[PDB]
Amino acid sequence: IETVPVKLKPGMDGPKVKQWPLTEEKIKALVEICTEMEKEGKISKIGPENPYNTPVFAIKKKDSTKWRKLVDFRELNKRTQDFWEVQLGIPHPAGLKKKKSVTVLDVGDAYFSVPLDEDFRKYTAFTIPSINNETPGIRYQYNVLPQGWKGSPAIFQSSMTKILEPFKKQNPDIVIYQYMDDLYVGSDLEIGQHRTKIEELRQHLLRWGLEPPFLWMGYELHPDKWTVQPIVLPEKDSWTVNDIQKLVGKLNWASQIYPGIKVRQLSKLLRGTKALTEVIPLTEEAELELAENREILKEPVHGVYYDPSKDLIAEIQKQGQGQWTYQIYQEPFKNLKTGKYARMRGAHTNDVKQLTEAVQKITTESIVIWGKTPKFKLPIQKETWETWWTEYWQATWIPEWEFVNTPPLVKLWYQ
Amino acid sequence: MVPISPIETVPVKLKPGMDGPKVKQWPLTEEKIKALVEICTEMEKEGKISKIGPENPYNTPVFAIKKKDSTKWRKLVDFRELNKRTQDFWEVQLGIPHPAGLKKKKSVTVLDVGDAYFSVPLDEDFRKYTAFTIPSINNETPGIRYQYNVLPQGWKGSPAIFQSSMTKILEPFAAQNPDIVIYQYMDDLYVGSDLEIGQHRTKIEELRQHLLRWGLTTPDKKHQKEPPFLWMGYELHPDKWTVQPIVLPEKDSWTVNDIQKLVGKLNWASQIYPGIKVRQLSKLLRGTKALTEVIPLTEEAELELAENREILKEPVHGVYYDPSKDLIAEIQKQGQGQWTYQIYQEPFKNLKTGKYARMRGAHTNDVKQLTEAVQKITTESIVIWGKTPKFKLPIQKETWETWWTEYWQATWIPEWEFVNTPPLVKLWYQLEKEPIVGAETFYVDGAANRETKLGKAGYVTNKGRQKVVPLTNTTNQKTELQAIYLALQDSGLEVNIVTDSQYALGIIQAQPDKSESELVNQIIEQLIKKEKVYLAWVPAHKGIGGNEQVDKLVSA
Ligand SMILES: Cc1cc(/C=C/C#N)cc(C)c1Nc1ccnc(Nc2ccc(C#N)cc2)n1
Ligand SMILES: Oc1ccc(C(F)(F)F)cn1
Ligand SMILES: [Mg+2]
Repeated sequence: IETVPVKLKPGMDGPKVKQWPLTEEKIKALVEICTEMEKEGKISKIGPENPYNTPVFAIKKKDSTKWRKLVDFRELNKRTQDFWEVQLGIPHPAGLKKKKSVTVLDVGDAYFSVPLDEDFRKYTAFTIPSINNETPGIRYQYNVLPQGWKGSPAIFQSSMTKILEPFKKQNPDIVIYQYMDDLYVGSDLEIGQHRTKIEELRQHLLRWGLEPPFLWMGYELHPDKWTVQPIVLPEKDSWTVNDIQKLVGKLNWASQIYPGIKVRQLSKLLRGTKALTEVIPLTEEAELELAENREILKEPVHGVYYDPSKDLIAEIQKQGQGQWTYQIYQEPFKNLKTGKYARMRGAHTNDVKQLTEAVQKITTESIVIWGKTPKFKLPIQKETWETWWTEYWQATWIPEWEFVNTPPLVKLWYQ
Repeated sequence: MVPISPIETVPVKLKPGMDGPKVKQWPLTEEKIKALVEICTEMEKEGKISKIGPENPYNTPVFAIKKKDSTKWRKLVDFRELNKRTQDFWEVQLGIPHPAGLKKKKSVTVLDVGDAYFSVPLDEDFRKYTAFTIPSINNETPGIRYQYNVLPQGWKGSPAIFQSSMTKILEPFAAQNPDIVIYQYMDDLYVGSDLEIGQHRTKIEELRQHLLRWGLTTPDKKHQKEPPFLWMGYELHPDKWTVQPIVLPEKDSWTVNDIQKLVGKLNWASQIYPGIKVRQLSKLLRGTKALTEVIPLTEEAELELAENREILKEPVHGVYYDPSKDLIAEIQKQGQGQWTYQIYQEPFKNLKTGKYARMRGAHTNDVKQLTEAVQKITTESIVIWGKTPKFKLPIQKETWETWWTEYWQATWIPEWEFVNTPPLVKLWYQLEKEPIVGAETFYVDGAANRETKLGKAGYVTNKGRQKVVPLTNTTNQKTELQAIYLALQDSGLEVNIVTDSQYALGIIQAQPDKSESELVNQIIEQLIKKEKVYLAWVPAHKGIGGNEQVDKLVSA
């Protein structure tokens, strides 16, 4: 009810980010949402003495028909002070990734109950544009904690802990983790049980609230079943020259990750100048070297550690037929997680929708495991991505990304 | 009197840490001073400025300019210094409407709101910063000191504060009269509608009565400006639009600057004149920016200019947007990385046209360029009409599916249909996914000495065919490409090729059909002639048979 003082980082002005083009349907939806938010006092019109801006658009959360306003506070979040005043941070719970079920709740509506520091409001300015710029864009700023701003869960943290105390005391084995507008609630119960504890949890908020438009939803995960991708070599009875070349190629790449990989004896099978399709019998020396490489590849990678002060990097490869491979790392060749997807999810003919869904799932896994989002290296032209990703976005956060314009050879080895 | 509502003032600040201006007022002739005193006396009576004491330490210079061919002087308060120290504002006019997104209107009336501009007060706490001084006759008394009470012309914040103040006034009238449109440009309001002229003129009078609420008067003698409107380089008519006349000059010899001005006109014309081309003329601007240098026009530039004059021989007009109908966008390949498009709703009635140019880059192909043109048109269309048009593209559905299923990047094109108008975009080659049974296997390699630039390229095959070619003025990367070229030259219609060049595979896996490197272009021309080509990669210097042999031959 009293505002927490907030500042930007030293020597750093507010965001002045261009609003990108919006479709007619998205503009209509935002005009309706913001008219209501204005009546409720959450936002207020602003004048031309405010030159700041943050992009806004609208989405439809997974499995609903109602538009949700989404502000892209990525720039403001970079420029906002860090919040260590009461807590040097919320030590990430390592047990969350080990629960059998984790439901994600959109609790962002609760933030609207806390006023925003009067001196910081100007920096949350945004614009609803008009088609063809025929009328002046509608300019607003926030009077309360905005959804999507990193300072919102920080300022509301004291209030959230108090709301949840009765539920935590009564259910001590439940892991509850908050990231931005999301609440991740993990349990080891049978799903039927689980769904009922989640519904118990909703009521604590409804009770405190007395209506949140998306609090009823629930995104169910199962991190204990999350699959990884070790390096595996083919098992064949007939090896062509081409098969062996691909094998030696993959082993050469693996040797950057695993020390004791050897290809001497396997290369020695190719002695001469043979047709690619000619079958080569494996020598005993080559079979042994191959088996020893198999054994090496069953062990973890040496010297792999997570450092919370370094960026997480996510790379994605399109493998075809709706399949995607990805790796998360901080140092080259020190993968902290690898994976593979195959579920296009209503996108069997849209590469870009598939990639957008992959980005969201990888970000979700990254939030659960380490409590922050990775920086993506996306296999797509900037202009294509920039034009379309907002059409398929269903998360309330947005990660960072860069673009890969040269085809990686490593695609072959994660196949 | 009738009470009027005040216009809320916008609070204004100087940039952090800066103070107001303190500029010395030069001296002025006795003639100019007398003129300024009379002008400023009138302005003071009108409430625009007020005399101040000597405590105010700020000052901005004032000038007197002779309005040409007249005995009347005009005043100029030069706020350049204060503007550098005034905060940034929100500028609403950055994005201007495109005529192709407008709707047809039966009537459009213009209202002069020039006098309303001076009912907009300046933030009281900022006025001290606008102080200026009229020098005294012979400098024997103190100068007359004034400051502004209203938005000064030439001050940084006046355009934004004026527009935001008019918009705020107009919002309730627009919201409660959804059958009209209102647009402000300079000192004028433009009011359009589809109402019968009687109802339309009633709305206008109601708008005048609404503006009186704030004491804003509008001339009774209605505006002299009438359709067509000359606006931001366009002609706006009630039911059509075009660009203002495009006149390409005749000239025996062309200058850098002339070509820059010619291309600018051609770019401006390309938004309604179909098929404008500017590549060969823009090539003449490569690298150089000596505005007075003369450039000989290539024969290709003279044809392009000849074609453009033909296109511009007679007027073309666009139609306005009809929201009840779909948008269609049709694209054509023009050559040399140039693409042209038309956006229409009814056949043969374009809303607008445009063009797209290949991005600078080492290697490219038609499918990537078509995709990029689609992304540009989509984004432009969201801006103007708030929706994506349905595309008519010169590429076969089967070609597109082969492309995007096999391309290493994610790519997407929205709803579209094939239009069979040459030249069609196609795939010129496609590499095999598996080695080819029965086809000779070529193991290629090249190498060059970094100092003497001498190198070798060659191959060895499973049939015993071999070649090594000595090369001069070359590099490791050039010889690796040269080796692949030789294998393509010397093989039959089906061929397996084994390379250790990661560089060569990065290029070919990007599937170019045209390159800035003539060597890559030669490789492309050989690939197009083949039936089957499988390209295999192996790591260098690992004792791989075949690769090991030829590496030794070429690095010798
Ligand atoms: C942008 C704009 C510029 C001018 C003009 C500025 C100037 N000078 C006048 C108006 C009224 C507008 N605003 C809108 C909004 C929606 N449809 C239209 N259609 C429309 C406008 C003018 C004519 C005509 N003649 C025909 C149709 N205009
Ligand atoms: O009256 C003036 C006009 C211009 C200047 C300047 F400094 F800008 F040159 C000073 N005094
Ligand atoms: Mg070599």
